[PDB]
This record gives sequence, structure tokens and C-alpha cells, in this order.
Amino acid sequence: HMKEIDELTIKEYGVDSRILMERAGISVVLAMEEELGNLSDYRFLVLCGGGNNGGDGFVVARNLLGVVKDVLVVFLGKKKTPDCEYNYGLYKKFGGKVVEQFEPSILNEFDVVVDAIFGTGLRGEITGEYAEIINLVNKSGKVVVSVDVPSGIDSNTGKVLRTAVKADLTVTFGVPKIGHILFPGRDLTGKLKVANIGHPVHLINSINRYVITREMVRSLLPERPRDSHKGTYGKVLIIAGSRLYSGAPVLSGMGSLKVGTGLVKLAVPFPQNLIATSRFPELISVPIDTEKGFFSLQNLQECLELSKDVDVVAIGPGLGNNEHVREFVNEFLKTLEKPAVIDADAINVLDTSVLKERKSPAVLTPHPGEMARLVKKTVGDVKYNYELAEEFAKENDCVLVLKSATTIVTDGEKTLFNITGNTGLSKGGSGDVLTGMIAGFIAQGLSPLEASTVSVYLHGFAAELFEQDERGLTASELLRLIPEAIRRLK
Amino acid sequence: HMKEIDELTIKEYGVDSRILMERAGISVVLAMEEELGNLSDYRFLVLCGGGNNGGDGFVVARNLLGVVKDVLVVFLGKKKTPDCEYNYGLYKKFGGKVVEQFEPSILNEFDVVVDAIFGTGLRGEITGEYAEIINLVNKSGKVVVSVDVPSGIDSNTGKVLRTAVKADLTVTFGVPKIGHILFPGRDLTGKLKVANIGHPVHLINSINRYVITREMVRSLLPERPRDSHKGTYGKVLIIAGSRLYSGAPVLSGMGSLKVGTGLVKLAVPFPQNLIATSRFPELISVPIDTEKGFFSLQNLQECLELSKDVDVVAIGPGLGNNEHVREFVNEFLKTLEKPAVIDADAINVLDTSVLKERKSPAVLTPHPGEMARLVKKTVGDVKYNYELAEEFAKENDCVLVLKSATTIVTDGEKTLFNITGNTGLSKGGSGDVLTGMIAGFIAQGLSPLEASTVSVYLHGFAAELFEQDERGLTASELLRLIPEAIRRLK
Amino acid sequence: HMKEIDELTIKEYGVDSRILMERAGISVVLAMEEELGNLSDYRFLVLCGGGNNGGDGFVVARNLLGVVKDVLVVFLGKKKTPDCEYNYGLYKKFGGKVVEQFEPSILNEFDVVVDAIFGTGLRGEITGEYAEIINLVNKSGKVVVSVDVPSGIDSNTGKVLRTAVKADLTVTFGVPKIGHILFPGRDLTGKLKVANIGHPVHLINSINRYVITREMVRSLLPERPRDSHKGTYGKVLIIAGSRLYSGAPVLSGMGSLKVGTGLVKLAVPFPQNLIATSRFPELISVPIDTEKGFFSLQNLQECLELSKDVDVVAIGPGLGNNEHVREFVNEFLKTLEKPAVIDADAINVLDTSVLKERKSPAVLTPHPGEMARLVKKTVGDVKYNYELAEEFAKENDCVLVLKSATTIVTDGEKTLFNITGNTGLSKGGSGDVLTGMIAGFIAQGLSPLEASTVSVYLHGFAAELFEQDERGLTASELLRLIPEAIRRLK
Amino acid sequence: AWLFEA
Amino acid sequence: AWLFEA
Amino acid sequence: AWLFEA
Amino acid sequence: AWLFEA
Ligand SMILES: Nc1ncnc2c1ncn2[C@@H]1O[C@H](COP(=O)(O)OP(=O)(O)OC[C@H]2O[C@@H](O)[C@H](O)[C@@H]2O)[C@@H](O)[C@H]1O
Ligand SMILES: Nc1ncnc2c1ncn2[C@@H]1O[C@H](COP(=O)(O)OP(=O)(O)OC[C@H]2O[C@@H](O)[C@H](O)[C@@H]2O)[C@@H](O)[C@H]1O
Ligand SMILES: Nc1ncnc2c1ncn2[C@@H]1O[C@H](COP(=O)(O)OP(=O)(O)OC[C@H]2O[C@@H](O)[C@H](O)[C@@H]2O)[C@@H](O)[C@H]1O
Ligand SMILES: Nc1ncnc2c1ncn2[C@@H]1O[C@H](COP(=O)(O)OP(=O)(O)OC[C@H]2O[C@@H](O)[C@H](O)[C@@H]2O)[C@@H](O)[C@H]1O
Ligand SMILES: Nc1ncnc2c1ncn2[C@@H]1O[C@H](COP(=O)(O)OP(=O)(O)OC[C@H]2O[C@@H](O)[C@H](O)[C@@H]2O)[C@@H](O)[C@H]1O
Ligand SMILES: Nc1ncnc2c1ncn2[C@@H]1O[C@H](COP(=O)(O)OP(=O)(O)OC[C@H]2O[C@@H](O)[C@H](O)[C@@H]2O)[C@@H](O)[C@H]1O
Ligand SMILES: Nc1ncnc2c1ncn2[C@@H]1O[C@H](COP(=O)(O)OP(=O)(O)OC[C@H]2O[C@@H](O)[C@H](O)[C@@H]2O)[C@@H](O)[C@H]1O
Ligand SMILES: Nc1ncnc2c1ncn2[C@@H]1O[C@H](COP(=O)(O)OP(=O)(O)OC[C@H]2O[C@@H](O)[C@H](O)[C@@H]2O)[C@@H](O)[C@H]1O
Ligand SMILES: Nc1ncnc2c1ncn2[C@@H]1O[C@H](COP(=O)(O)OP(=O)(O)OC[C@H]2O[C@@H](O)[C@H](O)[C@@H]2O)[C@@H](O)[C@H]1O
Ligand SMILES: [K+]
Ligand SMILES: [K+]
Ligand SMILES: [K+]
Ligand SMILES: [Mg+2]
Ligand SMILES: [Mg+2]
Ligand SMILES: [Mg+2]
Repeated sequence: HMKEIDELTIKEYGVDSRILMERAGISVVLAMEEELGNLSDYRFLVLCGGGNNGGDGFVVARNLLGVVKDVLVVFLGKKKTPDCEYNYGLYKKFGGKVVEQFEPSILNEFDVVVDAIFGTGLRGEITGEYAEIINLVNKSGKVVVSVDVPSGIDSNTGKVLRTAVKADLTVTFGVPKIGHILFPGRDLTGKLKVANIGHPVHLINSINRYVITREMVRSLLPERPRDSHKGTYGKVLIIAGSRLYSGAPVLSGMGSLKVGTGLVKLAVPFPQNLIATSRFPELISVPIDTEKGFFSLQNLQECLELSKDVDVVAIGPGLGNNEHVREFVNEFLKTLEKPAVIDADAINVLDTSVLKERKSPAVLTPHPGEMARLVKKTVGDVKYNYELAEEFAKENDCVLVLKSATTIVTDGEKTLFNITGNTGLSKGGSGDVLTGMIAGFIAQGLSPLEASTVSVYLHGFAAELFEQDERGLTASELLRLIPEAIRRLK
Repeated sequence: HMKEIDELTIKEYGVDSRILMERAGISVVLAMEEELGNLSDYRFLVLCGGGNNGGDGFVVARNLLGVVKDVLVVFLGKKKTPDCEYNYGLYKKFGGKVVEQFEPSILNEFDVVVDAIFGTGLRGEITGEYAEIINLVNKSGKVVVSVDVPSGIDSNTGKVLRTAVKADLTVTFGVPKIGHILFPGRDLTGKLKVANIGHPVHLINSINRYVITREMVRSLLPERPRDSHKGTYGKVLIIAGSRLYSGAPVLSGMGSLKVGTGLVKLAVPFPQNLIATSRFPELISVPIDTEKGFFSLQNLQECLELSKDVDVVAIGPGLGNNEHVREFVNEFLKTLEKPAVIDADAINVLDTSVLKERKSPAVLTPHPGEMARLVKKTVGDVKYNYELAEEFAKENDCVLVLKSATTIVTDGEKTLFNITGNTGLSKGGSGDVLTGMIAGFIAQGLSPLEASTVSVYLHGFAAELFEQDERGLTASELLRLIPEAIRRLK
Repeated sequence: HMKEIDELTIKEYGVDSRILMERAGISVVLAMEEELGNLSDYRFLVLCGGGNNGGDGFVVARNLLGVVKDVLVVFLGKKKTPDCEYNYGLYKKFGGKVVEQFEPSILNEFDVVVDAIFGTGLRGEITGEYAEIINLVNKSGKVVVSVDVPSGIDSNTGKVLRTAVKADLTVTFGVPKIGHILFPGRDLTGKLKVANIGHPVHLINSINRYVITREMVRSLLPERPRDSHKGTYGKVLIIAGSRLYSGAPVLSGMGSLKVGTGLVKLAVPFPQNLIATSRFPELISVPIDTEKGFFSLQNLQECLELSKDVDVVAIGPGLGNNEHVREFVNEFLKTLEKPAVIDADAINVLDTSVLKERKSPAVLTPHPGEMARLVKKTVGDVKYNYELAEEFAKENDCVLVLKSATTIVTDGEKTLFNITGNTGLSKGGSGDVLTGMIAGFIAQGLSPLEASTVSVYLHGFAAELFEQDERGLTASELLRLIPEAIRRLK
Repeated sequence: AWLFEA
Repeated sequence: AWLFEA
Repeated sequence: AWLFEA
Repeated sequence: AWLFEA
């Protein structure tokens, strides 16, 4: 946490706590200027709690004095921490006006609300006057700037503690908090600026949960040496589809090809295999003879043979979920000595003992419905639960990619959060594409974790490049957009 | 070789060897100016061996004296050839500084390294101080300009003799050397300029191995007379595909159509034939009835009949490689009295006695894996081995197109090198497209050699026109880009 | 001084001295970023004295740690003030490198020098290692950023104390110092940024010596109501010229007209009066009959009559300086009950008892040569001596406009510094134009002080608008440019 | 304008 | 870049 | 074109 | 500039 980071900076490095608070407040002023333009025309209402969030707010208020049209502080706390007390004292010596009573109509006479009520010190549900003021701010239509985290967001989870401020702009200190990255918190944060307030870079860099950034993805993209051939770029087998679900294999296979993979082979029940090469003749789509249109133990030996001459196997999209599919998936994965990307129906039937016993690596790519079924919990218990995802990945020796508007990627030691993408991905097929992308990057030589990190970012970024309204995006268009995402990343 | 060309120019034509060396060095100066802009702001470190490469370097150094910020020569040789001795003498009479000891830190005080250590006179592995200096230059991050060939590249093969200079710019004299054209040499050359230093044009034009250029391809493109019809532009049969590999026929067939061929007919096992016309209804895709999804002797007579009414036959993509395919391919080619383009699995099963006995011509289009299997050698023995390719083409009376980042095209008398293309072609299907292109151009009236020359160039150039990141290029996009490559060539 | 302002902010307002020092250093970092772009590519050498200037330097250095290519502090002091000691301690706890010995060659390995040696605490001449380091920095060709004032400039006078740093960029705190505004200090400052480091606005606004700014001049420009006529905009008489100096009246008269004055009348010896209306027929140029081509007591009564019907009289340009001119000027000014703008030769002959006895106001507009003669001192004693100018204005009840590259305007209570203009004004006639401008603005209703403030600024700004090289600017072109300066001010 | 005057 | 990451 | 081919 | 002055 930042809490350790502040403590160490004050207590070991010897930076006065007041210097950190001064730097915090001025960052807020500079950030607002960058967003609003010249501040001198605006009237500011600063809502200060009795903690250090509020102390940061007093610094903001004091620094606007004499330079803007009007500043008023509403002090909502009871007691004040020492630094809040000190900065309150300064605000008042500088000529500032504080009131401790909030009237519904005071929003009327101001243009900007600075929300310095609660930061990382929030504990428990917000009620009483705190709640009523937050609710009035949210109904006011004013520009809202939140200091550190919008008041009411739990900064460790992104959950709303009964009510919370909806900000246009949030200025946070040092590092983003998990609460800005996970929803609903991500939504209520608005535009996020991360301010440097003087922590040693070494401490800032020691945080073990990160946002996946463009620079990180750029440095992981594999090299394309000119003297190369398709084998340079790896071979993927995708075991997918059924008589019910004939489209999934095609989207996965192209997903691998669009990220630069050299050779992609599908194993799909006949005649559904013919669908892939009618759409994309660059694919190899091997026909698998099945009794009733679904993979079963009858196909185990053929699939292991096909596996020998590839670098990675993806399994699951469109397989169906019946007992014979379950038997096949689990015996295949138990015997396969190649990295496996396990998705969709292969997750739904997976025996997790199999994962622990495997010597080769695995990535799992569940949405929360699948994760919920896999660990026998409710969707609400697993959704955005990064600590559960970490425990799962660590216990089963895998990489877990837990899909949602913010995607979590973890191997149990390191956890990354993806924030690219939009609601155009909220449509059948988009998951199938990501599976192929991950397998592809593994085939090109990236680690399972690296392959997942690059893929989730690029997959969301390709969606953002869609030229028309995002709700009309389909998986086939997403595929077309991948090579543009790649170019824009470089 | 240039060696004969220099000798003849001095000894028969009577050009003083010193005049050639003066022209060489000044070309290097002019080339650097064209790349760097004004030279006067730069400091130059010139590394000179004791040979004529180094002598060229002394001319460079002498000609920068008084005109740039600083010049230093590090003389690394022991003895000096007469012309090197003469130019060293001039450099010193002109006021130039030479040192014979190299300190790791001297790179610090210079902006540009001129690499005149070894040219075509390199023999054997580079070791000792030579190696250490080359390794320091490569770690320095300075701009590197190599005189003739980067020191350490064998100019006949493109191989690195233990270590070699990585140049930003190479200035070579008269003609490009094979070592600039084949990898890894091609990579280490950087940007290549070929300087005219006064050889008679007749000698320069008498070199029998060439780079395929845009002007050459433009002059070979066939005519499109306005009063024409599809028969004017030829008919191709493509014998391809199997139940395992249904996409290959489609990519080959369109490859022929996109280069202007009049009629294209595929022979493909039923129902896989239906895949081609679902994607491109302009194709004729004849269903072939097979026992198990692969061509066999049962299909020989039908394929010979289909052959009678076309100008060229391509065979091999996606056929599979089992005994019945082997029997069919070899009996077909033995009986077929039409030009044949032999690719992929038809190569893997080919009995080369068949090629010698054929009266009609043939082009073979192996990648190094296929070439290796065909002559019973390792990939490393055959890769970029143009002399082996020449012997093969001459002994078997064919054209050999040996595919790689630099492709070699030879009929055993004439050999051409293709340098268009990028790593987007390093993906399944790109070979299948080239097969169709070659067959197409043969059908339009170009010789097998000419057809191969135009096709390899245009196929690589189309790949370069891809608008997004090259790694996302697929064969289907490559096809779309062919007619643009053609327009840009004109 | 800022010294009082810092003291009061710490001691009465209660801002910790360390908070001021933190804000100072970070302002320097932000300012450098704004000038240099991204800082991460640069190597910084920070030169720190043992005072609070150096303490500001330690904050700069500490805040670059981990974020730029390299930072080194050279600590040149002996003892450290408490805040310098504290920030040195932080820099070192943050991992920073300090050395206390300076080697001539250390400039080599750095791109930017941060000069935090001496600020406002400079006392006496700089000698010894301090001098040698400043001299090395000045020879280095590196980018120089000075903290507060370039080390070696006396911040109260702008003089160089034996040697001083020549800065590309100076970041000063709160308010500009006199040493940035007067030469040579103005020259050595380079680009000046004034940073807000948290002083109460009330204290910042209480400084009684100011730079004339565009906003100040805009708010003083008089109104032009639409229902107006020439009398609305005042009437000026200019008493000027002689048989020797026929051009001066014309330049003064047009100077009044170009700033919006309604009516301008010249009194000039015949036939030299005819020169004005041949050039600008909008002027009234009254012929004065003189014995020998110079004004004398014979003309006193005519000039007083002409004065009755104007709002302001300018006197002096081109009058000549002989006893009869002296008699006339002094008797005229003693009797004239109108505001007088006294310039040039009227200054040279002025009896200052006359000024004290006058009930009406006066502006005097000497260059340092004239000021020197008027108070019986050397040019070097009076030049840029704002305290002398203030005493003079206060003792003689006038406004003094002491002309130089930085012009001083004072009534003895308030003093303003003008920094517009360039060396194109360093040419005969430019003073004559300013005289007319001042008289004009007085006629339009501005106070003598206000009229002088607006005029010096606009006169310098018009010169800057000259489209070709400034050295070719002449007074006649300057006149043409005045209405453009006025438009650009609005 | 909040941090610097030009 | 010194003060804010986007 | 006289001195250099690209 | 290396070869020709204008
Ligand atoms: N649910 C609640 N209802 C009412 N009051 C609450 C609630 N939760 C916390 N408080 C009160 O809010 C205050 C603590 O909030 P913070 O100001 O967030 O906590 P603190 O640790 O003082 O400051 C951390 C903050 O300072 C800066 O480093 C940064 O802004 C960070 O957010 C205390 O007055 C505490 O009693
Ligand atoms: N980001 C998310 N957040 C919360 N819940 C999620 C998310 N993504 C998925 N879920 C949850 O997972 C649930 C189940 O989804 P799937 O198991 O993928 O089932 P679905 O795709 O709806 O069904 C497959 C389809 O195949 C057809 O034969 C049949 O028509 C069926 O509708 C969802 O309803 C929802 O609860
Ligand atoms: N609002 C959003 N913002 C950003 N990303 C999003 C959003 N909505 C979805 N995504 C992303 O889109 C992808 C959806 O993947 P899946 O949930 O696997 O959904 P889908 O393609 O529908 O799955 C197809 C089939 O496989 C099985 O799960 C099941 O049978 C399902 O029908 C994930 O990367 C997810 O993070
Ligand atoms: N592996 C090696 N290790 C050390 N020294 C070597 C090695 N190989 C060759 N040499 C030395 O390098 C020199 C020969 O190199 P070149 O200068 O390439 O040979 P030469 O034929 O003198 O010159 C041909 C060069 O001159 C110009 O026409 C053009 O630049 C061409 O490259 C001789 O001093 C030779 O002993
Ligand atoms: N430019 C090149 N340079 C060096 N080697 C090359 C090059 N191009 C090809 N090769 C070599 O040829 C080898 C064999 O390639 P192919 O014979 O084409 O085999 P491939 O395409 O990998 O396999 C056909 C595919 O069909 C599917 O049923 C099955 O999944 C198999 O992977 C490569 O691994 C490599 O050694
Ligand atoms: N880095 C590169 N730069 C330039 N050109 C390239 C590069 N990489 C590949 N190419 C070109 O792409 C084409 C690849 O052709 P093939 O090696 O025949 O590969 P492919 O299309 O994968 O072959 C398909 C199938 O046919 C059989 O060889 C085998 O069954 C294979 O899977 C050749 O023209 C080759 O020169
Ligand atoms: N001529 C000189 N030669 C050598 N040393 C000198 C000289 N003049 C002064 N010093 C030394 O320089 C230091 C004082 O310089 P400052 O740092 O300018 O003085 P101080 O008042 O400590 O600080 C004022 C500075 O701090 C900030 O408010 C702002 O940067 C302001 O410039 C002391 O160490 C003093 O002994
Ligand atoms: N900005 C300044 N800084 C320092 N000194 C100045 C400045 N401006 C004027 N001076 C000083 O004033 C001195 C005298 O200037 P004036 O009294 O204006 O004399 P000048 O204009 O040189 O002479 C009038 C001219 O009329 C002609 O009959 C005759 O040819 C004479 O040259 C200058 O040499 C110089 O010392
Ligand atoms: N480098 C400069 N930068 C900015 N302003 C300048 C500069 N040089 C001169 N100026 C301005 O130009 C004007 C010069 O005024 P005067 O010194 O009065 O000079 P000038 O016009 O030459 O005077 C004409 C005549 O009047 C008598 O002083 C004397 O007889 C002189 O010849 C003043 O406003 C001065 O501040
Ligand atoms: K808050
Ligand atoms: K060389
Ligand atoms: K300084
Ligand atoms: Mg899914
Ligand atoms: Mg092939
Ligand atoms: Mg004058």
C-alpha cells in the first residue's frame, strides 16, 4: 500500500509529513488548471474531512486564495489530525473562510467542488450528513475534483461504501489505487491523474500490482528478425468447436494469426472444420471424425499426435459441455506436454487436480461465470476478486486471466490490471479471439504471463480503434483491427 | 567477381590503381554527406586495415581533413599494400593523425566510425584486437559507415566470420556483392549505396548474378492489348488440396487470377473443392472423387484430361504426403506435356528422375526444408547456397526458386536474388500465393525463369504495401495487395 | 524586499521555512521541464552554496533523482544553514551523490548546470574557487539555469560582483528582483520565470517598485467615447527647435498625434517651422520670429499666449543651449500654469529652483547624460540609480523618467521599470518621439505618472514591432508603428 | 498562470 | 512527465 | 543516378 | 558543401 510508502518516506527517509501534504495539495491545483484552463474565473467549494485527505484539501483551498473568484471550505469533520489542523490554521491565517454547516443551496454559488472528505482512510459505510452532502454534490451538475480517491470508494477494492462521489477528475498521489482501477470505482474516478509528491522512486517502483501500460506492452512485443520464416514465429493447435458451435474455432485461429503467429492448425469436428477455411483459407482446419458432433475419448490419440508438432495448444471454445467432452479434455490435458491455453467449455469441465499434476504450463481464461463455477462460488464473490485469483494461480501453478471490463492477469506473484477495451467486446466471440491471441504470443516465445499481458491490452485497444459506434463492433471486425493496434503500439 | 573487374580495369584498360582508390574514398565521403547532411559538425574515427580496404579508408580520412570537426585514423594492420602505403603517406603529408593503438574509451570522442578494416580480402575468422575493436564499435551506439562490405562479412556468401561490423550505411564499389544480399550479411550492411568508381560499363554489366530490380520487373510485365479476351491471358490448372488441407487451392488459384491470368481451374478432392468457390466464385473448382480425401492413381486419367485444355499446371499445395499421393504425382508429371510449377507436397514426394526425363519445362519452388529433403542434406547446408541451387537447376533442366527472406531464382546459367518482402510473409499461405503467381505468368507467355523473377519480386512488394503492422499480414490480404503492387511497378 | 516577505510568511503566517524551500525547488524543476521538454534524457550538474540558495538547489537535485539520466551535486560551501542542511540530508538519504571538489573537466559529462551557489545572500565580490567555477560554467556552452538570481548579480542593483553566471533561464520566487530588471543583471538572467511558492498574495502585492506590464498599460489607456471631438482628446503645445535642430519639433508633434491627442501646435523659429507641415500637414507649426534662430526672452510673451489655450506644454527638443535659451526656458516655466513635459535642452538649462516653485506639475525626461549634468554627478553615479531618481522626484515635486534600456519612471513614492524596446531606439530622434507621447497622454487626461508609464511601454513596444533588423529602425518608422502597438495592447 | 508569471 | 502520469 | 545506385 | 561552393 501507499500507507507503507508514506510511512517509510516520513520515518526512514525523513521527509516532513507537512511537505508531502503541501506537494499533494499543489498537485491538485496544477491538475485542475490543466483540465479547466485558467482558474481565476471559477468559484471553488472545498469539502474537507478531519483526516489527512481533508488536510490535503486545506492546502488546495489555501493555494486558491487571492487567485480565483471565490473559495469556501466546508469542514465536515469533528477532530483534525495534526497535519489537517496545521493546514486549517494556515488557510485561516491566509484569510480563508470556513463553515461547518452545509446548506443544500450552497452548491448554487460555486462552479467547482473539491472533494477532500475521505481518501484511503474511509472505514465502513458513509451515512448521515456525509452521505447527504455527497448526494447533493452528485445531483449538482458542478465540476467535481476528488482528492486522492472519490469519497466513498474503498481504495483497495473499488467498491462503493453505501454512497460515493462521482468525480470528473481525481488526482491521486504516487501510484493509482486498486479502487481507481476496479469498477464501480473506476467509473466514479473520472479522469485520473497520478501526481509525484516526492516519494523515493524506489518505493514507488516496489508495488507488486500494476496497470498494464502501453510502454510495458511495447517492450514485450517480440522481435521480427528479417531472416525468418514461419517456424520462427511458432505453431499453435486449437482444439475447438462442435456441431452446435462452429464459429468459435475460426475466431480463435485468426486471433493467433493476426498477432504474428507462423502456423495455426484447428482440430474441429467434421464437417464444421470446413467453415474455417471457407472464411480464412490461411487456416489449416483438420477434420475430426466424431460419433455425435462432439470431441470424446475416441479423439484423444489423434489430438495428442497433432500436438507433437506444435508449440502451444489452445482448447475449449465451442467444445460443448457433456460427459464425453469432460473425459476427453481432462485426459488430454493430463497427457499433453506442451503449454495449454484453457478456455470456455474446457474450463467448465476441467478437473483442477489435472492442472496441479501437469509439468507443462497453463493459462486459464475464464469470465466470472466460469470462474464462479470453477471454484464453486457465486459470481459476486469472484468478480474483481484479485486476491482469490492470485490464490488460485499460485495453488494450481498457472496464469489466470479473469476477464471483465477490467481484466486481472496473475501468476500468483505478480498481478496486472488491464483497462483498455470498451462495451463493443460485450458480445459473443470476443473471448474466442483473445484465446487465439494468447496462444499465438506463447508460440512466438513469450512467457504465459507475458503473453496474457500483451494480449489483453492489444485486444482491448483494437476494440477502441473501431471507427463506428462501439456497440456495433463484432469479433470479425475486431480481428481486422488487431494489426492496427500493433502498429499504433510502435 | 569484382576482383577480375578491378584487375582488368587496371591492367587492360590502363586505369591507375590509385585513381580507382581515390574515386572509392570520395564516393564514401559523398555518400555520408547524403545520409548525414553537412559533415562539418561531425567527428570521424576511421579504422584502417593494411589492405586496399584500409587504403580506401585513408582516402576518406584525408578528404575529411580541414573540413570536419575532427578526424583520427586508427591503423590496425601490420604491413600496407602499395596503394594503402601511398594514401597513408598522403593523409600524413596532409596533416592527419594516425595512432596504432586502440583504447576502449576512444569511441567516446567521435560521432562516426568509418569501418575500413577488411573488405573482399577477408580470409578466415576475425580474432584478437581486430575482434575486440569490432565488438567495441558494435556496442558504441555511434553511426557506422562501412567501406565496401562490413568488416567480417564474407562477400561471397553473406556469412559472419566469427564477428562482424553492424553498419548503418555501406558504400560498395561497382556492383553489390553477394554478401550484402544474403543474410546475415544483408542485415549487417544497413543501407547500401553502390558507387560508380570508373569501371567500364561493359565489365560492370557482365556479372551473371543479379538483384531483381523494379526496372527489370517493369520491362518483363506482359502486355495487355486492348483487343483481347480471357484466352489471350492463358489458362492454369492447379492440382491441390486434400481433406486435411482445404485452404491451399484457393490461395494458389487467386494468386494466378490477381496477376492477370485469364482462366483458373482447380482440381480438388470433393467436398473440399466447394470451399474455393464459396470464397471466390470467379474460380472453377472441379470436384475430384477420391477414396480417402487424397489424390491417388485413381485420379490420374481425370487430371491428364483436365490438363489438355490449359497452358500450365501447378501441383502440390496441400496435397498431403503419403504413398498414393507420391504415386500419382510422379506418374502425372512423367506424362504431362505442359509446363509444371511443382510446389510443397509435390516436391516432398518428387522422384527427380522424373524431372530429367520430362520434355516440358518445370519450375520448383521449395523452402529450405523442402530443398534439404529433396537433395538429402541439412537445412544449414542448403540455405542461401546459391551454387547448389544452380547445380540442381542445371542437372535437372529446371528453374529453381529457393524461398527465404532473400529468394534465389536460377536456371543454372542465370541467378537472380530477390530482396522485396518482409516478415509478414513468414506465415502459412504465402507460399501457396506465390505458386499461383508463377503459374499465372507462365500462362500469360513469360518463360519459367521470367515468370519466377516477376512473381517473387511482386509477391514481396505486395507484402510491403500492407498498411498495418507486417506481423498481422495474412495471405488473403496479400492477394488484395497484388494489383496495387502491379500498379506501383508502372 | 522579499527578505521581509519570507520572514513574515514564516514567522507571522506560520508557513514552515522547509515548505517554502520545497516549493522553490520544485518550481525550478517545472520551469526547466517547460523550457527543455522532457527532462529524462538530460544529465544535471547542480552547484550548491551553503546558504538557502543552495538549499533550494538540494531540493532540485533530490527531485531529479531517479527521473533523469544523471544528477551530481557539487557542494561549494563550508557551513550549511539549517534548511540547506536538512535538504542535503534528504538528497543523500534519497541516494544522491555529492562531491566537494570541482575539477575543470566535470562540465564535460553534463548537459545542464543548475546554479544554486548564491542568491539574495551574495555579499561582496566573488573570488577564489567560487569565481573559477562560475568562469568555467560561463565557458562551457552548457544550458544554465539559475536559482533565484544568477550567482554574482546583486539582486538590489543589477551589478556584477566581480563575476557572475550567465543563465539561459532564471527562476525567481514571488516577485522579480531589481537585479533581474537593471543591466547588466537583466542580461545575465536570460529568460525569467517568476514562481509562486506560497506567499500570501497580500504581501506579494505590497512591493512598491514594479515592472510595467501589458495589463497595467491596457487598464490605463484612455477611453474613446464615440460622441467625441478633438477637444475631448486635448491640446498640446510643443516649444522646440532652432536653426541648428529643425527635425526635433516634427518628431515630438507626431508623437503626440499618434497616441490619440486631439490638437498639436508647435512653436518653432521661422523658417524651420515650415519643415513640420511639409512632412505632416496635420500639424500646426507656428512661426516664431527670433534674432539668430534660437528662442530668447523676446519670445516669452508669445509663448505664454500660445499656452493659454492648450492643456499641456512640452519644451526642449532641439532648442539649443546658450544663455538666451536658458533665460527664456526658466522664465517661461516659472510663469507657465500648465503641466510641462521638460526634455533635452530645456533640461540642460533648467534651474531646478524653478521646479520647486511651480504650482503646476512637471515631467522630466533626461537620459543619464542629462541627469548627470542636472545633479552635478557622473553618468556612472546616476545610471540605473533608482534611489537617486526617487529622491530627485520627491524633492522637486515632479515625475522623473530616466531613459535607458531599462527606463525608470518615478514620482518619489511609486517607481516603475520599463523593459520593452530594443537597440533600434539607440538612434537620434527616439527621445523626441517619447516627449510628444507623454505630453499627448497628459492632454488626454492621464496623470503625469500614468502618462509616463503608458508612453515608455508603448514607445519600446512599437520599436519591437519593426519588421526588419532593429538597427535600421528610425524615428519616422517608430511613429508609424505606434498605432499598431496600441492595437496589440487591446 | 497559477505557478509562473512570464 | 515529471509531475503527472496520465 | 551517375554516382550511386540505391 | 563538401564538393561544391555555390
Ligand atoms: N465511514 C465513515 N463515516 C464517517 N467518517 C469516517 C468514515 N470513515 C472514515 N471516517 C473519518 O475520515 C477520516 C479519515 O479519512 P482520511 O482523511 O482518508 O484518512 P487518513 O489516513 O487521515 O488520510 C489518508 C489520506 O491522506 C493523504 O495521504 C491522502 O489524501 C490519503 O487519502 C477520519 O476523520 C475518520 O474518522
Ligand atoms: N464480466 C462479467 N461480469 C459478471 N458476470 C459475468 C461476466 N461475464 C460473464 N458473466 C456471468 O456468466 C454467466 C454465464 O455465461 P456463460 O457461461 O458464457 O453462458 P452464455 O454465453 O450465456 O450461454 C452459452 C449459450 O450457448 C447456447 O447453446 C445457449 O443459447 C447459451 O445461451 C452470465 O450470465 C453472467 O452471470
Ligand atoms: N465492457 C467491456 N469492457 C472491456 N472489455 C470487455 C467488456 N465486455 C467484455 N469485455 C471483454 O471481452 C471478452 C469476453 O470474453 P468471454 O466472456 O469469454 O465472452 P465470449 O466471447 O462471449 O465467450 C464465448 C463463449 O465461450 C464461453 O465463455 C461461452 O460458451 C461463451 O458463449 C473478454 O476479454 C472481456 O474482458
Ligand atoms: N581474418 C583475418 N584476420 C586478420 N587479418 C586479416 C584477415 N583476413 C584478411 N586479413 C588482412 O586484411 C587485409 C586484406 O583485406 P582487404 O583490405 O579486404 O583486401 P585487399 O584485396 O587488399 O583489398 C580489397 C578491397 O580494396 C578495394 O578494392 C575494396 O575496398 C576491396 O574491399 C590484409 O592486410 C590481410 O592480411
Ligand atoms: N526460410 C527458411 N529458413 C530455414 N528453414 C526453413 C525456412 N523455411 C522453412 N524452413 C525449414 O523447413 C522446416 C519444415 O517445414 P515444412 O516442411 O513446411 O513443415 P510445416 O509447415 O512446419 O508442417 C506442415 C503442417 O501441416 C500440419 O498437418 C502439421 O500440423 C504441420 O505442422 C522448418 O521447420 C524449417 O526447418
Ligand atoms: N522474413 C521474410 N522476408 C521475405 N520473404 C519471406 C519471409 N518469410 C517468408 N517469406 C516468403 O514467404 C513465402 C513462404 O513460402 P513457403 O515457405 O512455401 O511457406 P507456406 O506458405 O507456409 O507453405 C505452406 C505449406 O506448403 C508446404 O511448404 C508446407 O506444407 C507448408 O505448410 C516464400 O516466398 C518466402 O520467400
Ligand atoms: N562574495 C561571497 N563569496 C563567498 N561566499 C559568499 C559571498 N557572499 C555570500 N556568501 C555566502 O553565500 C551564502 C548566502 O547566500 P544565499 O544562499 O544567497 O543567502 P541566504 O539568505 O542563505 O538565502 C537566500 C536565498 O534563499 C531563498 O530564499 C532564495 O533562493 C534566496 O536567494 C552564505 O553561505 C554566505 O556566506
Ligand atoms: N543610456 C545611456 N547610458 C549611459 N550614458 C548615456 C545614455 N544616454 C546618453 N548617455 C550619455 O550622455 C552623453 C551626452 O549625450 P547628449 O548630451 O545627448 O549629446 P549628443 O546627442 O551626443 O550631442 C548633440 C549633438 O548635436 C550636434 O550639434 C552635435 O554634433 C552633437 O553631437 C553620452 O555621450 C553618454 O555619456
Ligand atoms: N538599447 C535600448 N533599449 C531600449 N530603449 C532604448 C535603447 N536605447 C535607447 N532607448 C530609448 O530611446 C530613447 C532615447 O532618448 P534620448 O536619449 O533623449 O535620445 P535622442 O532621441 O537621441 O535625443 C535627441 C536629442 O535630445 C537631447 O537629449 C540631445 O540633444 C539629443 O541629441 C529613450 O526612450 C531610451 O530609453
Ligand atoms: K476524497
Ligand atoms: K570494411
Ligand atoms: K543562484
Ligand atoms: Mg468465452
Ligand atoms: Mg509451401
Ligand atoms: Mg533627448
